[PDB]
Amino acid sequence: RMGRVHYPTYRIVAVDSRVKRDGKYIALIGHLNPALKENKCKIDEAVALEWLNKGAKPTDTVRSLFSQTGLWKKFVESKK
Amino acid sequence: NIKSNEKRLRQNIKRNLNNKGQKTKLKTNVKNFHKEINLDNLGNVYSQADRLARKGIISTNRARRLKSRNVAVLNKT
Amino acid sequence: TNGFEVLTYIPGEGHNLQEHSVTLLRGGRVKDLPGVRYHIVRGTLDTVGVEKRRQQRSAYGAKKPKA
Amino acid sequence: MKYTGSIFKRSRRLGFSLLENNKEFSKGKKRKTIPGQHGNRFRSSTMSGYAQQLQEKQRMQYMYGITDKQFRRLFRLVLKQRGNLAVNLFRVLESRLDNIVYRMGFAPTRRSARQLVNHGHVLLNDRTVDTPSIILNPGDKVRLKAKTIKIPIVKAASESGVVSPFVETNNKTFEGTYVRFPERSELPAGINESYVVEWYKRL
Amino acid sequence: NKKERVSRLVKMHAQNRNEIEEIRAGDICAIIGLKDTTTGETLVDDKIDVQLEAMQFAQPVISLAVEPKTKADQEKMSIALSKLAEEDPTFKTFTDPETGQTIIAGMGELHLDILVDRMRREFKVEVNVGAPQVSFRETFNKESEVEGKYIKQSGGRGQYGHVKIRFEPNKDKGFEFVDKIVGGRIPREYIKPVQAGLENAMASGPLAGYPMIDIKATLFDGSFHEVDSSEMAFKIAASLALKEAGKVCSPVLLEPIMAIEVTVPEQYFGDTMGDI
RNA sequence: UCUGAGAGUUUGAUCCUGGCUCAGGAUUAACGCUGGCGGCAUGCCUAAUACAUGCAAGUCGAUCGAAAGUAGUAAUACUUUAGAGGCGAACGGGUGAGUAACACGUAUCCAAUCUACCUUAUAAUGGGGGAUAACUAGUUGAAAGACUAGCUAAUACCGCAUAAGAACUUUGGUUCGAAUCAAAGUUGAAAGGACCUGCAAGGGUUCGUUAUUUGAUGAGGGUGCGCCAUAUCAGCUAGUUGGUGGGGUAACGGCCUACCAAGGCAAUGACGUGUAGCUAUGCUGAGAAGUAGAAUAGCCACAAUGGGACUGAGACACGGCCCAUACUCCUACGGGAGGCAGCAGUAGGGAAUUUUUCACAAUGAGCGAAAGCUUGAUGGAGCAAUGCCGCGUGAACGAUGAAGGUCUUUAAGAUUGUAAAGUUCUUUUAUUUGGGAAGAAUGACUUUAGCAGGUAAUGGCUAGAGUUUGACUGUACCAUUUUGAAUAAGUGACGACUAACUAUGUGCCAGCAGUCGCGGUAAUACAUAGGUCGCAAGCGUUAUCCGGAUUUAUUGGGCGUAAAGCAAGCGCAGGCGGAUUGAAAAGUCUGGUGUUAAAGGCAGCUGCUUAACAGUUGUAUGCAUUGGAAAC
Repeated sequence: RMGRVHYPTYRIVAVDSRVKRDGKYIALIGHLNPALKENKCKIDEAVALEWLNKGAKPTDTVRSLFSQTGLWKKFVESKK
Repeated sequence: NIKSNEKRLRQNIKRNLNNKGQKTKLKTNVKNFHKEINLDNLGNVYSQADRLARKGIISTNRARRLKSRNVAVLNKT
Repeated sequence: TNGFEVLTYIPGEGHNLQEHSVTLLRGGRVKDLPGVRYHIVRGTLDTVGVEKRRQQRSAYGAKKPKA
Repeated sequence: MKYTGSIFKRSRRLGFSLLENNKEFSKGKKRKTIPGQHGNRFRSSTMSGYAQQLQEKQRMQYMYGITDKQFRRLFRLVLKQRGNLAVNLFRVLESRLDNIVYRMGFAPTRRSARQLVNHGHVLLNDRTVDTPSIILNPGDKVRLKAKTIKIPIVKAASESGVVSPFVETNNKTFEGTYVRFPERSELPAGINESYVVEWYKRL
Repeated sequence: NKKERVSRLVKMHAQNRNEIEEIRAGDICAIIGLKDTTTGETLVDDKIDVQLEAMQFAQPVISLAVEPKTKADQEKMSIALSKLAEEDPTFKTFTDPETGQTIIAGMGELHLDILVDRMRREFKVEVNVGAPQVSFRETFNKESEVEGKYIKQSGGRGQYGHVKIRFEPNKDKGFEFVDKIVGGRIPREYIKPVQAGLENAMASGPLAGYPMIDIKATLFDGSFHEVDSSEMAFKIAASLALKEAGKVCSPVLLEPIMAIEVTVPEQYFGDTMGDI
């Protein structure tokens, strides 16, 4: 969490396996206000497809908001 | 102090003993190659280099380079 | 703490200087003498500061009068 | 200060009332004199326009009741927006919470308005407030937080309150709305714009 | 009135630390943490009654004085004596204007030897061994009329002063003054400065640096300039006159003799005789 | 939309140039004066000085032995890991000393690169062998432990066989010192879990095994460019310069070696000295620009000091090793142990910086199928006004100015002052009571439907349900919640610059002083008290930077006498330079393209009562490159 103290914030950051937080990133997915949980956030909807194209499995915790988005519905064709 | 480090410290020591044993085995094989040149010993040393580049003991690029030099110098015939 | 030694005017009435009492020198300006370029500070040292000053209250040992 | 502890010394030094007579009430032979003891056949030796700068800045400083750090901060806030910034400066100063609620007829004076706001006697559109900093915009409805409607002092003050044409007020339900921005001639313009912009020597 | 933070419990021994998480009631232990501590404190966390158990606390008897050898050393003795006073409530240390040095107190010599060992090994003090010194009063014989005298040119017009006054010492009444000028030979504004030239010397001595007390006077004669004037000249001349008066008439000190109520069960009273 | 304020000072008076000082902010600022609180951020710039304890890294029992233990007659259900082996421990932290450069930043070629775990997809998982940790016995010992022998397990390791594809080689087709294509000489890989199904023998689910290609990620090299000062640092350097041979190397290269050859750089400032982590950026200014390199971020580099090495993709490694140096500690005097520029913390220095604190709640990283575990990463609270910011010290009426104090030097008065008193209101803060947050439903787990290679089940993918994660918090916040104005403001100045004058003492003294400089008988300049003013829980105030200081001048200066034209000349390099018309487009302008991270400011907005703050869209040149332009 960053930003104003006592006010959590969590940008959806990019990391393959070994990029520590608050540093270099390949692409910014968007933002998130983790105070009122409704998945209200702007995303490219193609940058996640960018990860899905060449691996670098996404972080396991931001998975729920993408389930609300539904990335499997456009990801199931990864192995067909 | 630290405990797994000591386990790791003694873990690779035996590994290193075995690996240097096979490395000097390759060394004496390529020394026999140096003494006089034949097809059979060159094939044997290539077969050994295949295993050694196969493992992490020897870099694949170094093995490829050395085998290229050896075939280059034997093709003088 | 360095080897160089500087001269300094003594503001305030009387003096709490007692033949090698610790002092704390501070940037100052006195045009009456070539060699004085600093001042002693009153209010925090072995010198507890002095009264009879309330128009000026900070650059001295002057408390607020007890009243 | 928020409560300077003495207002007539300062006013008799300057000479500005609230509307026409509030700093004087025939209290001790109502007169136009300084509170000092240098006589009153003369005022001072040095004369400068910066003295008028100080007089106007104190008059605007205290007749709406702000501090000085907030003062420069809000000049910056208005500096954000372009145009004739002086009139915007004054209209934003008028837009302050205590200023508006006073202009609502809801407060005997700005000090009283800040006091009633401080102890939680105001509430608008589910927005409580304890800081006199609300900027009033068209579309704001202001309520009294009628839990404390038992107070007879507020209703007595609103009996003879001053009405403003650019807003709307109600005399009995303690409610109002901010219809429009403040106007130049409708308000005391003793503060001269050129002098105010003259004082701005920060940058 | 402080909520203290407790780090851990432990058992001290000369070898090393020995810590145990809990201890039952009625036992003894040591606590690391508890940012400030002194003897006989009561600590409450179970929200129970606080309590005190102290029926004796020794007071010091001996007073010794030690001079410093370095200014930072002096500050370090002050700090170290404060620390030892906090460590054990048995003795008090003073740096008073009566002596202007370190006034220590304790029981015996070997306790002081241990203290100097501590402040040498840890506190870096190089304490010396000396003898105590106490303040004394200082009176003086009944001298005759004295005169204050001064010419010095001081930045422009010369500064002049002549005074002729008498000091009659007596412990019945203090500083007096009688207007004994009938013609008006002296201005009234000169009445005060000469008196001032006395006050600066009412609490110090020129021979031993100890207060000269019971100083009476009366302005009897004097001399200034016609076309020139001076005000503090009177005070400076009076100070010089005080020095001159002290020079001539053999002042004598006055020492505080103490009452001692010595006790013994009539066994070591031989010490009492052979010493007293 | 952007675009610059003066004042004072040499003189009998009066002008040029010119310095100095103030009016403006800003700080990782002490310390006075102190002081109520809410958030808001920060808190060794100083000895890269040495340091106790807890924390700073573990994890796999669904890979195994092996002993041990709770319940078990027994078989063992289960426990748990000292141990082997598996992964990781190099990532994460802080420091900035040495480094003056390919360190950094930018554009780059890597026809010289490599990258385990992911990525699409491919090839297979046959067996064989024997040690050994642990355990046991002993010597040596409190321990340390070493040396023998016996006992084994495993995805540990070593052959055999087998190769899709790979390397290696030869022929045949390709590009603006190389690459692809068919054929073949040589050669090599391994393993078992867990479950289902099947009497079985097999088969399937899934981890992993061994191989391959797309990628990306990561690291490294060269290149052009820009990126301190110094002439009281004039010549400097010899694996140095060049190639060959050979070697080493993820990899190109005197990277290294042998053979010889003889340079290489330089006045366009090399070499050497002081000094510096760099950059983005912070501050200031109207800008050009100047100062600094705080927090925060990226790159590099270090790790008590100097070297040398192994490990694995990956290190020459804060807490992996060896040696030496230096220091500390223990000891049985036999011998060893140790590395806070990890967190706190200590000791010293230092004017100047905190907790010998808590939860892993969320998220990050490592392990694991999962129960989850580890985490001073992370987030909290503690201290500090250190800075920006809000907020208490009350509010309406109430007087010919209550007491006092001061002057009126003569005696209404004037003054602090409607502030006092008094009427009454109210609780920001302080008090009673109750309710009570969110952040935390993320997360796996426990149950269904469809989906699909595979039907025989077991597996997963989502739509739905339930299980919980809280140090925070007793918080935020709310409530016809109760006594109660009750719980309180300092602060420098008052001659002029800049604003507000009287009096006591004062007598070139005490003194005061940003500048002008005042003070010896009437001080508005000193102390004193009243009053007056300016800021404000801060005000004093020097170290600190720019602006004014156009006070080293592209913007934006001068040299006749105020400072300066050399004593003059022959002039190399260099700068500038007649007209005409031609190519071309180097400078230059201009239109697209890649890039110029995050963050800051600017504009628009969202959230907290309100800004400070955070988040969000654009916002920042410039470098390379495609196309026009030919005026100079």
